[PDB]
Amino acid sequence: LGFLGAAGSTMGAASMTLTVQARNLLSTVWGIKQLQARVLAVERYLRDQQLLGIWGCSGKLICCTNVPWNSSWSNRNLSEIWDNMTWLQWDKEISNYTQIIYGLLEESQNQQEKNEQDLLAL
Amino acid sequence: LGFLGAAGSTMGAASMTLTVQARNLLSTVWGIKQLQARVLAVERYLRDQQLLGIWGCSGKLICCTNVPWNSSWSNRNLSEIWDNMTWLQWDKEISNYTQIIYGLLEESQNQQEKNEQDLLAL
Amino acid sequence: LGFLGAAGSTMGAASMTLTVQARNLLSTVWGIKQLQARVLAVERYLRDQQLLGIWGCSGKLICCTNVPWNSSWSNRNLSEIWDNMTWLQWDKEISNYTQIIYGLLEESQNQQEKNEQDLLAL
Amino acid sequence: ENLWVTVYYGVPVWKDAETTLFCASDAKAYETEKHNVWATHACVPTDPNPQEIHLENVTEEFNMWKNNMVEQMHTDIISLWDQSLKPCVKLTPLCVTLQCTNVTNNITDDMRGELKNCSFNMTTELRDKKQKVYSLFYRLDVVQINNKEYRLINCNTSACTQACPKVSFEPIPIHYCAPAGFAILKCKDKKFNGTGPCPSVSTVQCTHGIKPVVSTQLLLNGSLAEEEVMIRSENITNNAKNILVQFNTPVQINCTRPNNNTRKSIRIGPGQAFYATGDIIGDIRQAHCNVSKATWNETLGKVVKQLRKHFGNNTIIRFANSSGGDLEVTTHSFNCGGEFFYCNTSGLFNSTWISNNDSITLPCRIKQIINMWQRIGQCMYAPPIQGVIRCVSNITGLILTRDGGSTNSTTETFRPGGGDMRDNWRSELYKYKVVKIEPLGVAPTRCKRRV
Amino acid sequence: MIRSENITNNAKNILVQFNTPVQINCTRPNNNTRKSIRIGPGQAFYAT
Amino acid sequence: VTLQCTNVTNNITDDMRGELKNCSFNMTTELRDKKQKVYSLFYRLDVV
Ligand SMILES: *[C@@H]1O[C@H](CO)[C@@H](O[C@@H]2O[C@H](CO)[C@@H](O[C@@H]3O[C@H](CO[C@H]4O[C@H](CO)[C@@H](O)[C@H](O)[C@@H]4O)[C@@H](O)[C@H](O[C@H]4O[C@H](CO)[C@@H](O)[C@H](O)[C@@H]4O)[C@@H]3O)[C@H](O)[C@H]2NC(C)=O)[C@H](O)[C@H]1NC(C)=O
Ligand SMILES: *[C@@H]1O[C@H](CO)[C@@H](O[C@@H]2O[C@H](CO)[C@@H](O[C@@H]3O[C@H](CO[C@H]4O[C@H](CO)[C@@H](O)[C@H](O)[C@@H]4O)[C@@H](O)[C@H](O[C@H]4O[C@H](CO)[C@@H](O)[C@H](O)[C@@H]4O)[C@@H]3O)[C@H](O)[C@H]2NC(C)=O)[C@H](O)[C@H]1NC(C)=O
Ligand SMILES: *[C@@H]1O[C@H](CO)[C@@H](O[C@@H]2O[C@H](CO)[C@@H](O[C@@H]3O[C@H](CO)[C@@H](O)[C@H](O)[C@@H]3O)[C@H](O)[C@H]2NC(C)=O)[C@H](O)[C@H]1NC(C)=O
Ligand SMILES: *[C@@H]1O[C@H](CO)[C@@H](O[C@@H]2O[C@H](CO)[C@@H](O[C@@H]3O[C@H](CO)[C@@H](O)[C@H](O)[C@@H]3O)[C@H](O)[C@H]2NC(C)=O)[C@H](O)[C@H]1NC(C)=O
Ligand SMILES: *[C@@H]1O[C@H](CO)[C@@H](O[C@@H]2O[C@H](CO)[C@@H](O[C@@H]3O[C@H](CO)[C@@H](O)[C@H](O)[C@@H]3O)[C@H](O)[C@H]2NC(C)=O)[C@H](O)[C@H]1NC(C)=O
Ligand SMILES: *[C@@H]1O[C@H](CO)[C@@H](O[C@@H]2O[C@H](CO)[C@@H](O[C@@H]3O[C@H](CO)[C@@H](O)[C@H](O)[C@@H]3O)[C@H](O)[C@H]2NC(C)=O)[C@H](O)[C@H]1NC(C)=O
Ligand SMILES: *[C@@H]1O[C@H](CO)[C@@H](O[C@@H]2O[C@H](CO)[C@@H](O[C@@H]3O[C@H](CO)[C@@H](O)[C@H](O)[C@@H]3O)[C@H](O)[C@H]2NC(C)=O)[C@H](O)[C@H]1NC(C)=O
Ligand SMILES: *[C@@H]1O[C@H](CO)[C@@H](O[C@@H]2O[C@H](CO)[C@@H](O)[C@H](O)[C@H]2NC(C)=O)[C@H](O)[C@H]1NC(C)=O
Ligand SMILES: *[C@@H]1O[C@H](CO)[C@@H](O[C@@H]2O[C@H](CO)[C@@H](O)[C@H](O)[C@H]2NC(C)=O)[C@H](O)[C@H]1NC(C)=O
Ligand SMILES: *[C@@H]1O[C@H](CO)[C@@H](O[C@@H]2O[C@H](CO)[C@@H](O)[C@H](O)[C@H]2NC(C)=O)[C@H](O)[C@H]1NC(C)=O
Ligand SMILES: *[C@@H]1O[C@H](CO)[C@@H](O[C@@H]2O[C@H](CO)[C@@H](O)[C@H](O)[C@H]2NC(C)=O)[C@H](O)[C@H]1NC(C)=O
Ligand SMILES: *[C@@H]1O[C@H](CO)[C@@H](O[C@@H]2O[C@H](CO)[C@@H](O)[C@H](O)[C@H]2NC(C)=O)[C@H](O)[C@H]1NC(C)=O
Ligand SMILES: *[C@@H]1O[C@H](CO)[C@@H](O)[C@H](O)[C@H]1NC(C)=O
Ligand SMILES: *[C@@H]1O[C@H](CO)[C@@H](O)[C@H](O)[C@H]1NC(C)=O
Ligand SMILES: *[C@@H]1O[C@H](CO)[C@@H](O)[C@H](O)[C@H]1NC(C)=O
Ligand SMILES: *[C@@H]1O[C@H](CO)[C@@H](O)[C@H](O)[C@H]1NC(C)=O
Ligand SMILES: *[C@@H]1O[C@H](CO)[C@@H](O)[C@H](O)[C@H]1NC(C)=O
Ligand SMILES: *[C@@H]1O[C@H](CO)[C@@H](O)[C@H](O)[C@H]1NC(C)=O
Ligand SMILES: *[C@@H]1O[C@H](CO)[C@@H](O)[C@H](O)[C@H]1NC(C)=O
Ligand SMILES: *[C@@H]1O[C@H](CO)[C@@H](O)[C@H](O)[C@H]1NC(C)=O
Ligand SMILES: *[C@@H]1O[C@H](CO)[C@@H](O)[C@H](O)[C@H]1NC(C)=O
Ligand SMILES: *[C@@H]1O[C@H](CO)[C@@H](O)[C@H](O)[C@H]1NC(C)=O
Ligand SMILES: *[C@@H]1O[C@H](CO)[C@@H](O)[C@H](O)[C@H]1NC(C)=O
Ligand SMILES: *[C@@H]1O[C@H](CO)[C@@H](O)[C@H](O)[C@H]1NC(C)=O
Ligand SMILES: *[C@@H]1O[C@H](CO)[C@@H](O)[C@H](O)[C@H]1NC(C)=O
Repeated sequence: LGFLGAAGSTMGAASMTLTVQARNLLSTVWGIKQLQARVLAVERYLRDQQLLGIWGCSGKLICCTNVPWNSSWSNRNLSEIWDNMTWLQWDKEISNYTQIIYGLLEESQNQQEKNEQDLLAL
Repeated sequence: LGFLGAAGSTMGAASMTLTVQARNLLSTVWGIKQLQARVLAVERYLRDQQLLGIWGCSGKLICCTNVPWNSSWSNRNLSEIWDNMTWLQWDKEISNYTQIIYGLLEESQNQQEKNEQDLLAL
Repeated sequence: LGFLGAAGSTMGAASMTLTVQARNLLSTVWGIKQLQARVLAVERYLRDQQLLGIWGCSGKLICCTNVPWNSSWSNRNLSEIWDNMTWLQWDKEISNYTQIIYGLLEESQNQQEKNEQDLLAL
Repeated sequence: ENLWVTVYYGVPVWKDAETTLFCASDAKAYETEKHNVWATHACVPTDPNPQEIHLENVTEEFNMWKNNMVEQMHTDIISLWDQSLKPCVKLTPLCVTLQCTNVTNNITDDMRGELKNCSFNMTTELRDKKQKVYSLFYRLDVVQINNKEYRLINCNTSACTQACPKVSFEPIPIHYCAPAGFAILKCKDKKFNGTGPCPSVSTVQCTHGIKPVVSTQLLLNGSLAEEEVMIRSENITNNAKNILVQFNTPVQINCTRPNNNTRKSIRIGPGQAFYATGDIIGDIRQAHCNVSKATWNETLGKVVKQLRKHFGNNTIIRFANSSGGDLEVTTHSFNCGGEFFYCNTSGLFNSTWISNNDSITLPCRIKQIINMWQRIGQCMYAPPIQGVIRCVSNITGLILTRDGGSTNSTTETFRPGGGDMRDNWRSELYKYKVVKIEPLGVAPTRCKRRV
Repeated sequence: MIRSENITNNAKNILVQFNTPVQINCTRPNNNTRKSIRIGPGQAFYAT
Repeated sequence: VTLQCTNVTNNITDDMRGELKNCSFNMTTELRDKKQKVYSLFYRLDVV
């Protein structure tokens, strides 16, 4: 396995290794083109970390969260969504389910943030 | 509330939400101007993380620390500094108190760093 | 002590303070030269964090790991490698031992990653 | 029984995005010390052994007509082309009235009105002094004005320089690589008609060498097919768009310049030098090209049957040769050692096909000033080349255009097109599609975050 | 309102903007034709 | 180029008497050896 060497494989096996998919993520007319691409590439990498940073995890890259999960979003059993369906198909199924899952994570984590500070005093 | 939608409000309510203030923080003559601004903007964002990274916290954005706190710096009761005073007024009051609070955090965290490694052996 | 103020000193004392070595790490013809250097400098800083991020630590900068350690690599007692030998000499001794120590850390951490998620369910 | 939601980072998923690429040069190219066009000085060196790997259990859609890679590449070539002519001589003061006549040195009648001998008043390195020099000019480079007076066609239009004398126009194969966070998906399916599912898809960091050949029709030094020659088209039924077809077997080409030419150095100004053709040494002949009859007919006979599938089994196919296009879309344009050839093509598309050794030689003409990437506002002058040129190359593809919608006639005629540079590179980047990787991922999982 | 830096000092200008917009008419009743003159190869100059 | 220039009077209003001038000059053509002259109208403030 290498760079995206299991993208089309079952998501169960794909989740086994993730660093391989994250290694090759950061690494005079033409000078402008080279500089422009480099800045754009690094900018995207920092954006993802900022999105993950505000949550209850920094670099664990497996971020268990206690937020609820609506049943209507998936309406399917756990068994079928971890053995055969590939990741590419899953993304298309949640195309409309964007900008709303993130909101739940942020509001819950921030709400629990104060609850994780008051207890320290007593 | 939106981008800096509670900057002038009481600091007690301002501390309730912080991600909103942190969202809009990262996102051929004119080409040079655009590139220069982008590099400068991203550079500042990394500087803050580096300052926070060396402490005992990475992205929790509420970093409880065990360092002492001199009474003369504030010389005021806790009640009055959490209900009415706004954040802008607080910053002006600690204008002289800069480059010295950070030093306390770094020295204490590093000192406790070794103390948090020796115990692992035994 | 200042910027690399103890590089040649004993590694035992050098490990006492590390933030000082990490502070000065990030901070129209000439415009191209200035921009090129800045992008290159920041790019290296992010690369190190990405290498450290995938492991079981984000910014602790003392990353204890449970991976094994082959005796043949060092073949020396612990006492002599913590009192007199400087860091510069140590690096030359592990010149060939590169790209293989990192592999052990990644594979072990990822393997323990799933083991640290299954137990949560039960 | 309850399940909550977690997130996954680094999950492999791709989308569509717009982005630019950069150079990748091989070690062999780096060996050359000449800073010519497409040089390695401004192009980063490549890395050997690309990590090309296969992908399984995945289906990807591909498009070659809407691909953005060709569009940006077209702008890239012209951008670098202008930079090559900047730092050397300017040819603004060449416009001078010419009292010019013919020339006859045992010249073949087949090239009667093509060469002219005459002189003009040109400024020397100084200013007060004046001197005159003579040179030979081609027929297409001189117009008629009004007992006899001639002038260049470059004078009543924009003015341009000459090809810089310290660079070479020989094509160099370069590799295109996307920046970090973007990959390239390559389609290796044997059957690939441009648009459709591509079950056999493989990713690669960088692509193989692509030669930016200069040609309007009958592109040279292209990527050869493997088997079952295919036809590339967007709508087929609509004749407005061209048809791109590449065949399997390579058919060689011979194109020589039997005329011997000498270069004369003329001092225009201080530090400015202009090269002009001198006297001809030896006999006077005409440039031509040869193609093997057996190879050419066999290729046509092998491709004609293939095209019948789209239209019909009982379809009569005839080939035409086009007509006047101001020497822009009516010739086979190619370059050999810095010399541009615009030559005849009627000797190839002249056959008809029913439902059920010797070589072909064609005369033609050569002109110096050209308009490649037409760019009304600029042009370029072709310097003379010493000795003779004998270039050998391959033909890998053809460009065909359908006729009008007359009626339902079995007699269907295909005619060569050309003139569009975007179509030239579409035959080399039809297997590629840039992607945008999104590490973020969401999926339900039975886990709880302790407090 | 009236915009000024020191008022008392006359060296600096005074910026004043009023509320109601007052329209302006400015026409060119003379009819002019352009003539294309060839200066050089690719260079054109327009003259009245 | 030097201008041997004079006034112009085509039922011109006295309020714009000395404002328009008609004249020509020697200007280079698209070629170099050949020469030709053209005429145009210039404003008062553009001529010294
Ligand atoms: C690309 O190549 C094609 C090849 O077909 C060119 O088309 C030919 O061009 C030539 C040159 O102009 C044409 O030749 C002329 O055709 C006329 C008739 O010639 C034919 O018929 C006569 C009998 O009537 C035969 O004797 C002869 O062999 C041909 O079969 C005449 O107008 C011309 O006669 C010339 O020669 C005599 C001397 O013999 C002179 O007295 C005449 O004044 C005159 O100069 C001449 O033969 C030819 O017809 C074209 N077609 C074909 C099918 O060959 C394209 O022009 C070329 N395109 C470009 C852009 O280069
Ligand atoms: C399509 O692909 C074909 C096949 O590869 C290409 O044809 C080859 O073209 C190259 C490039 O022109 C040929 O390689 C070399 O070309 C040079 C010819 O021009 C030289 O001449 C002047 C003379 O002063 C030099 O100043 C100028 O810089 C050029 O260098 C020569 O360099 C070479 O010949 C000399 O060196 C070789 C060794 O390299 C000796 O063997 C020769 O005797 C001689 O001393 C050489 O020819 C190559 O030969 C062509 N044919 C091949 C490879 O079969 C097409 O160019 C390419 N493009 C198109 C549009 O079809
Ligand atoms: C490459 O080949 C594929 C497979 O033959 C072509 O797809 C087919 O395209 C034709 C012509 O447009 C489609 O015909 C019509 O399509 C729709 C329904 O999709 C409808 O009008 C008719 O019922 C009829 O089928 C055909 O559906 C379509 N087939 C598939 C499986 O997509 C494709 O167009 C070819 N591409 C090129 C560039 O030639
Ligand atoms: C490929 O080319 C064909 C042929 O041009 C395209 O089909 C054509 O589509 C046009 C536009 O809709 C049709 O024009 C109209 O058709 C009818 C019959 O005349 C009527 O509405 C109007 O008078 C007008 O002419 C045209 O008929 C139709 N021709 C056909 C089907 O033979 C087709 O859309 C093109 N496909 C692509 C993918 O571009
Ligand atoms: C362009 O002209 C060249 C030069 O004549 C042609 O290629 C040459 O073809 C001859 C004849 O086949 C080759 O020599 C002989 O070939 C065979 C090999 O089995 C055999 O008769 C002899 O042993 C001898 O080698 C010659 O090597 C070859 N030269 C080159 C440079 O390829 C060519 O076919 C003509 N047409 C094109 C390129 O379209
Ligand atoms: C706005 O403009 C006023 C008027 O110029 C400025 O006050 C003026 O300040 C100058 C510089 O200090 C005074 O000059 C000196 O004043 C006295 C009386 O003559 C004496 O020390 C010297 O002989 C010299 O003249 C000037 O008198 C004074 N004028 C007044 C007060 O009427 C004022 O500073 C300006 N404000 C700002 C914000 O720029
Ligand atoms: C500049 O000249 C124009 C054109 O005369 C002046 O504006 C024009 O004013 C007339 C007279 O008011 C407008 O027509 C009439 O206006 C009133 C509307 O209540 C009424 O008498 C009639 O029903 C008729 O519409 C005309 O529309 C208007 N034109 C424009 C383009 O605004 C203008 O006042 C002059 N002065 C400036 C602009 O300072
Ligand atoms: C140069 O050769 C030409 C071609 O033989 C002579 O006359 C040409 O005749 C054709 C007939 O169609 C005319 O259209 C051309 O304009 C002529 N060419 C010219 C004027 O250059 C011509 O007389 C010969 N010129 C000289 C000076 O001998
Ligand atoms: C082009 O014409 C020029 C003259 O206009 C020819 O130059 C002559 O060359 C001969 C032979 O060497 C000399 O005797 C003459 O003195 C030259 N004349 C001048 C004016 O210098 C030239 O040879 C012609 N070129 C061709 C290819 O015919
Ligand atoms: C292209 O074909 C032409 C036409 O056959 C060749 O020209 C002949 O070349 C031979 C070489 O020995 C001469 O003897 C003949 O007189 C030429 N004329 C004819 C009509 O055959 C030409 O050499 C070929 N070019 C190449 C590069 O192979
Ligand atoms: C050839 O194409 C023509 C034009 O489309 C067809 O002509 C039509 O024929 C049908 C037959 O039912 C008539 O109803 C239409 O009025 C005709 N339309 C015209 C002339 O515009 C013709 O049918 C086609 N031939 C075949 C064999 O398909
Ligand atoms: C052009 O008109 C002017 C104005 O009537 C004539 O004389 C001008 O008189 C004023 C008086 O102050 C002088 O200052 C100007 O220099 C004069 N203008 C010139 C010389 O252009 C003038 O005579 C008229 N010119 C012609 C050629 O008729
Ligand atoms: C879950 O989705 C359903 C259907 O849209 C909606 O009615 C319900 O309010 C959602 N539940 C929560 C807790 O958001
Ligand atoms: C998203 O929802 C829209 C309607 O809001 C629908 O048209 C579209 O098909 C949906 N997308 C997917 C991928 O299901
Ligand atoms: C606290 O501040 C006072 C007043 O400046 C100073 O004397 C004292 O040493 C400080 N205490 C500590 C622990 O730094
Ligand atoms: C900071 O201290 C200086 C004297 O060292 C004093 O002048 C200044 O007003 C102080 N700033 C604030 C904001 O109190
Ligand atoms: C340790 O190194 C030795 C010597 O190279 C090698 O034989 C052995 O397999 C290594 N052990 C492990 C666990 O990798
Ligand atoms: C690394 O190993 C090579 C042989 O593989 C040897 O030549 C070289 O000296 C070694 N380097 C060090 C620093 O020991
Ligand atoms: C043919 O013309 C050429 C032109 O260069 C000349 O050198 C040669 O001597 C001529 N041949 C004859 C036989 O006149
Ligand atoms: C210019 O060239 C002509 C011939 O075209 C010649 O007669 C004349 O002497 C040359 N010199 C000048 C100054 O025109
Ligand atoms: C062209 O002329 C030059 C003159 O030096 C000669 O060396 C060369 O062989 C000639 N070329 C041909 C193809 O006859
Ligand atoms: C090409 O070959 C076919 C048979 O395959 C024959 O009918 C045809 O006449 C040939 N064409 C030429 C131009 O020789
Ligand atoms: C043509 O194709 C052949 C295929 O073997 C290749 O070897 C050759 O380099 C290509 N070019 C020429 C000029 O033959
Ligand atoms: C100016 O002259 C042109 C000449 O074509 C004429 O069409 C136009 O109406 C004239 N303009 C005025 C305002 O009289
Ligand atoms: C230049 O213009 C003048 C008038 O200003 C005219 O008499 C003359 O003939 C023109 N030509 C030259 C060469 O001066």
